[PDB]
Amino acid sequence: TVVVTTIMESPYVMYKKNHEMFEGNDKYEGYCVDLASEIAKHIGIKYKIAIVPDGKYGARDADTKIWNGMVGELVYGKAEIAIAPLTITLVREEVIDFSKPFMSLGISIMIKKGTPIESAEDLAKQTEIAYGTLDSGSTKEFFRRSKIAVYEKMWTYMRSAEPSVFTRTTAEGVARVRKSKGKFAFLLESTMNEYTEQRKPCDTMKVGGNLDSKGYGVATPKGSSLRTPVNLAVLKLSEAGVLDKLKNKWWYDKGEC
Amino acid sequence: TVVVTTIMESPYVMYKKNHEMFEGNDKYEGYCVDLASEIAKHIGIKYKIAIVPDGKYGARDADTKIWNGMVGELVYGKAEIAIAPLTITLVREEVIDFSKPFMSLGISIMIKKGTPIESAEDLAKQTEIAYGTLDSGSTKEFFRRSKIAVYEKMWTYMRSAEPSVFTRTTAEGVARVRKSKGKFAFLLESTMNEYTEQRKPCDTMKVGGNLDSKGYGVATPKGSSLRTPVNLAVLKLSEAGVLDKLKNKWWYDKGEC
Ligand SMILES: N[C@@H](CCC(=O)O)C(=O)O
Ligand SMILES: N[C@@H](CCC(=O)O)C(=O)O
Repeated sequence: TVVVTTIMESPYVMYKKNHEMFEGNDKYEGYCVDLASEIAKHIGIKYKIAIVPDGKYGARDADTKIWNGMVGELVYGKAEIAIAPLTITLVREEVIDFSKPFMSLGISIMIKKGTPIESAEDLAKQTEIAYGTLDSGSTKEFFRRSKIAVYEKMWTYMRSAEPSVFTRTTAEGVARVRKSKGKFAFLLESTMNEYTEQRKPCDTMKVGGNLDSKGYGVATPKGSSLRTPVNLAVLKLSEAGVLDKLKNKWWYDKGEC
Repeated sequence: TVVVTTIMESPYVMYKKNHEMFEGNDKYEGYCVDLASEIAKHIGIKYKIAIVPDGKYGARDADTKIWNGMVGELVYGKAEIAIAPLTITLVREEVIDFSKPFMSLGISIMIKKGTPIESAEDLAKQTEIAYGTLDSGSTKEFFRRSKIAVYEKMWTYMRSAEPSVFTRTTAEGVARVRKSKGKFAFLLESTMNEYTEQRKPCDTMKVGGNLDSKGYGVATPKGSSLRTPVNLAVLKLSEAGVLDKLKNKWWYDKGEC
């Protein structure tokens, strides 16, 4: 039985209603739950969903050199596959493998409706509206590593902001936007942004274009015999239109706005 | 010296003005010429651009089973890398390797301006306006393999249309749209469509959403020592913003409409 690391992140992996009465995999639902079932069926594996203990995507500590999050679970042999909105990045590709993308996305801006912001440049040239991002993820790294003036300016502000503008979870970031009367904006992936825009109370909005262009991949540890089967499975699911059906199912068919 | 297979396709690879006075690689310009230069610089190779002799992207003949086009050049060892708008597909992944995507795209519809068509459904529901696609590529295979009702209907029409609606080159398809007074539409990748929309005589238009979501990758033959270096170089260029800069350079900075 293959251990699948994943993360509680709507609408990828969520608790069922009355999840406490279900056992194992049956506790959970969502895009990545369905994707896990689809891949497992295609490659012929039994699997067990294990929610990442630390609740993180995956970053490397500069001192200890230790990987945390889902990336860590793969690197240290605690999971055999990651099926999650895990961004394909250079630093991760050096330690784990990724399938070709199952979803395409870019970093984006979430505002409380009515906030006078439509671009990164708009955020960077002002201080009346605070902004932040998820901790320990690819978005934070994007800003830390950027050599583009506008993003450098945003990083310089965010890294020194007090109280901290980096959140433990996406939901925390969203909640912060919603309660801050337009005075906090959140930098997050277009996928999560567009999902939240269709959820009650319908008070948030994606503004401007995406900051970058990238993808999520299904990840495996180096040397895994699952690498090629997984890659081919993702491509088959893409070409068969199943990935499109799954996105429509979890984003738009269930839309509330 | 690494042999780089590529294809004459605007704005990826084009002849310089007065190409005839230049030698070797310096005869060419375009997005993929710049990409090859960037990749070679990162991985430390010398290279020679070789335009694919048959002028095809690459398909497997059902009878003889032989790969043609750029895919063929790699499979039979006539080239060491493909740097071109080559779509990452399942059937190709079975015979060659691809980097993670350097460009994201989907199939789209090109019309002559004023054509009463806004969607694939619009095309499938009528017979007055003919429509087709490129030979030996991923768009043709998309329609052949689709089980989506609308696309099945389009395939059934296109495969048996007289005169032929399939073209040998993208340029042929585009010329046919421009010359056919609204009575021909062309199915091609969003990237090519968007480029053409910004070129004189500014008489074409992309209509409707993309039919799928996929990527172009830099391709290498199985067992190539260049596989990993190429993959990391593409991700490095992505993360540094170079891919975005090159798209802007070749699509929009050079817009004519
Ligand atoms: N998908 C991101 C997490 C979300 C974010 O950083 O915006 C990652 O893999 O790290
Ligand atoms: N990029 C496609 C060719 C263009 C098309 O098929 O529309 C391929 O690699 O086959």
